[PDB]
Amino acid sequence: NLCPFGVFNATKFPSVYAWERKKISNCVADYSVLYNSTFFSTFKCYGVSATKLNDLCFSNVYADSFVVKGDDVRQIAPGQTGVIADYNYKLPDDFMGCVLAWNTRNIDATSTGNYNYKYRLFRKSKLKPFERDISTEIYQAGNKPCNGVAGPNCYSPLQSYGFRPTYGVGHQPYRVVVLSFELLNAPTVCGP
Amino acid sequence: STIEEQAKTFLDKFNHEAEDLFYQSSLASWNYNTNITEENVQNMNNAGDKWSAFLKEQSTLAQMYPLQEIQNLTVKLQLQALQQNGSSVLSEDKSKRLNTILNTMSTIYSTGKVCNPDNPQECLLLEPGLNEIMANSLDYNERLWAWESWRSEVGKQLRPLYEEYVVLKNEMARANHYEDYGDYWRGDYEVNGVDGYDYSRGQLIEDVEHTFEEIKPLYEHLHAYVRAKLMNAYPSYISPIGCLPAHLLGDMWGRFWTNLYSLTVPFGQKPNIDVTDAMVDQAWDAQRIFKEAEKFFVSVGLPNMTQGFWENSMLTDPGNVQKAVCHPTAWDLGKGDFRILMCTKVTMDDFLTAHHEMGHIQYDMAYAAQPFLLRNGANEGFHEAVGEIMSLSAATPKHLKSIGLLSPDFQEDNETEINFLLKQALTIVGTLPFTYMLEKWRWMVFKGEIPKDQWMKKWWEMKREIVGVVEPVPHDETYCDPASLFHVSNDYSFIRYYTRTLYQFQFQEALCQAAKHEGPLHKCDISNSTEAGQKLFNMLRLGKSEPWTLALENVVGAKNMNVRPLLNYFEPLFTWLKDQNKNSFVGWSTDWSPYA
Ligand SMILES: *[C@@H]1O[C@H](CO)[C@@H](O[C@@H]2O[C@H](CO)[C@@H](O[C@@H]3O[C@H](CO)[C@@H](O)[C@H](O)[C@@H]3O)[C@H](O)[C@H]2NC(C)=O)[C@H](O)[C@H]1NC(C)=O
Ligand SMILES: *[C@@H]1O[C@H](CO)[C@@H](O[C@@H]2O[C@H](CO)[C@@H](O[C@@H]3O[C@H](CO)[C@@H](O)[C@H](O)[C@@H]3O)[C@H](O)[C@H]2NC(C)=O)[C@H](O)[C@H]1NC(C)=O
Ligand SMILES: *[C@@H]1O[C@H](CO)[C@@H](O[C@@H]2O[C@H](CO)[C@@H](O)[C@H](O)[C@H]2NC(C)=O)[C@H](O)[C@H]1NC(C)=O
Ligand SMILES: *[C@@H]1O[C@H](CO)[C@@H](O)[C@H](O)[C@H]1NC(C)=O
Ligand SMILES: *[C@@H]1O[C@H](CO)[C@@H](O)[C@H](O)[C@H]1NC(C)=O
Ligand SMILES: *[C@@H]1O[C@H](CO)[C@@H](O)[C@H](O)[C@H]1NC(C)=O
Ligand SMILES: [Cl-]
Ligand SMILES: [Zn+2]
Repeated sequence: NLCPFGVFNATKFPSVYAWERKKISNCVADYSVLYNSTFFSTFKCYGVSATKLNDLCFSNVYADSFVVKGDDVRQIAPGQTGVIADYNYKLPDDFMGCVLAWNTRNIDATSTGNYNYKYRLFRKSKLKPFERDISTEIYQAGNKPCNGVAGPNCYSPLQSYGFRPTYGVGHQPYRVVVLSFELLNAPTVCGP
Repeated sequence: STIEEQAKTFLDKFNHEAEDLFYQSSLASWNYNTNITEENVQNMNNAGDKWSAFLKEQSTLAQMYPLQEIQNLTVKLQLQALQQNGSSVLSEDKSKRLNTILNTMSTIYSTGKVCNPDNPQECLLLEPGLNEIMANSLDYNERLWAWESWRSEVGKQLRPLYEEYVVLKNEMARANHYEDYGDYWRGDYEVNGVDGYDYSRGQLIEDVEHTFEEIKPLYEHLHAYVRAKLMNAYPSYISPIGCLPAHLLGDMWGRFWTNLYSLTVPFGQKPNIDVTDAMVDQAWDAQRIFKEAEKFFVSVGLPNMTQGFWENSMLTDPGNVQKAVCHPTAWDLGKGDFRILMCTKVTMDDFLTAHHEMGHIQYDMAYAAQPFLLRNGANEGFHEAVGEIMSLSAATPKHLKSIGLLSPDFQEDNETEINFLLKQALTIVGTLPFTYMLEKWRWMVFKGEIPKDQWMKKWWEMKREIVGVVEPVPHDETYCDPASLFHVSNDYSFIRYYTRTLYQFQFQEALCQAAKHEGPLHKCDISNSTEAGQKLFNMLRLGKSEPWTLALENVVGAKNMNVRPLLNYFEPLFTWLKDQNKNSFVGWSTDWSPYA
């Protein structure tokens, strides 16, 4: 059975603060659709070669997908300390996989301003690697309590990109797919 | 959490909230300046009023942090900018009247027209009607009419408004812990917090006046030479020892003496480095001019213009079907958006100006990584200096020839290079006494040293003493000749043009030394020089995070402005001037006037 990589050609990608993960079990993998394509803006791999991956086997593959700003794609890498990496999506230092991103300004940015894609600006303590937070609790920045209401030193933790087609390249919406390769002890994704 | 910790997360919430609202306000104002309609003039205010309402909301929210409790100067810098009560410290009826007179003054200046008493059906406004007269006319009475009409028609309309404009703006500054409105304007150069680099608002007055006296030898000798040439153009009108009539200086106010080149050229026999016809013979358009300017900044190590720049900028007038504001501007809308608004014609002046405006964008592109409140020049005079050093290198004959605009057989004699320096002196050094005398008058008016019974009297006393210029007809206190200038009636500071003139030659002297240039400073081109590019890029990316005393020191190595580089630029011209003025009186008499 063919692996369902056609996560990439999904219609709607999730916000980076609430990214989604799909498990890829027993199936034959089609890695050749990737390394013969200049459709991506990054295509950066870690721990594994981009072409030696064809004849490799993993226990299972996990496809993380989300949307981040153009200048925030650099934070989708092991050992990054930005707002996205610390508060939205953290990669482990021993990350073994490939991050892919392609410009989607025409479909994720409207002239009125697409505010659906959000990110977390404030969070107590950085995120563990591969952790995920969806809580919209009013972040308390001071020492007096926030009673579920916003005001001074009580800000909403989620901030939304104002994606618009006239922005610079560094502020245009980029859809990201972080393919991670797991290896435990048991045999399922191959291509010898 | 510490007060500094609470202020950092506050600025983080502000920077992301302000950048989105500022972009909608900037793009809305772009759609108006490029497409003057009724929907866009209201969208500019709708998006503009929401930004001002958001700013006042964030003003008081920022005042909850005691400025002395913050130790990180970067956040301490941003807090003081937000906590500025600004013009909102006035009551509603005073703030609404101040915004009214500021709009009314800006209206009767831009829409003020005078009519020819000889041909009443031909009426003309400042641009382009009245400005064309002051720029090209050689008739004394014709220049006298346009000069006096502009100050008697629209100048008197601004007199009662400017009196209320001063008293309302003074109360705004005294409430924000300043002496007067002039003290408020001089705060742009103030540096407080950095050890060894502090700088007070009174140090500006001391530094510009001490350096202005070092410029008097060059300006007086040019004034004597220009007076001698102007005597030949207006015989029996100019005393060889008196001041110059204000209407014979080349424009409406005498701010720049550039249009006097046709009367003051040292060697008119030499070929004119005007490549306007040469640009047409090569079938150039506005795209070719800006694409060539893009090629200039890349050769020194700077990047191309952004992809959105070539998509969104307005490099030509979109025709008569869609009227726009044709004032050359460089727009920094944030969010990676960089545009230039300029109705470019196929001429040489628009070619050099295209490098100035693109220089502003290179400055805007560099500090884009800084936080929102720090994305600006070091002081008000840094942007204008960065833009001029681009046109300075792009105006040298060797650069103009190597582009393809001038023939490769142009002999650069000591006569063609003295004609070039004289043209540069009429603009660069001619405006220095005009700028100081204007700001010195505005400084005294806000300090109350010049009462209303001698507003115009003390104005023209300083015109004779400081600038060496006399009014052609006497003006009482009904006139308001300073307000007949744009920057005065539109609430713009003017000392920024004095400092940028000195900064641009400190910048030029530093980069040309790194550019391995050997000849005179006025023959330098920093093209192909990545050494000078990286040296300058260390300054533009700094923005306003570091004080201007450091930013200026980072490139040239000085905590303050210096008049020496300016004098070195015109030193070959200075000696030629002293040779001409041996049998001519150097200086002016403050008592001569073209009437009795
Ligand atoms: C005053 O506050 C500012 C802002 O909080 C401080 O600047 C920040 O300094 C930290 C390091 O202490 C920078 O973190 C670095 O971020 C880069 C991002 O590429 C990362 O690669 C590094 O590994 C490091 O984590 C942070 O970026 C920087 N912020 C800005 C806007 O530049 C400043 O240090 C404070 N002043 C003092 C004296 O501490
Ligand atoms: C340093 O800056 C100078 C200033 O423009 C550059 O000189 C000009 O460079 C262009 C192309 O790099 C030359 O165009 C060529 O012209 C010849 C004319 O025979 C033509 O046959 C070629 O096909 C091409 O179009 C231009 O002539 C040249 N200027 C002069 C006066 O020779 C120079 O290239 C810069 N150095 C670099 C970029 O390394
Ligand atoms: C000039 O401004 C108008 C709005 O003031 C722009 O938009 C037009 O708006 C009307 C009103 O909804 C629409 O019916 C038109 O279809 C819009 N477009 C045009 C071309 O009229 C207009 O686009 C602006 N002009 C340019 C050249 O950008
Ligand atoms: C997505 O669709 C395009 C064409 O519609 C195709 O070229 C591409 O390979 C597809 N991607 C995947 C991962 O199947
Ligand atoms: C601004 O004005 C308000 C009252 O109008 C005052 O309480 C506040 O202290 C002022 N803030 C500053 C920084 O001057
Ligand atoms: C700038 O754009 C031109 C377009 O042809 C390209 O050739 C050049 O390499 C670009 N340079 C930089 C620094 O982006
Ligand atoms: Cl005047
Ligand atoms: Zn400019």
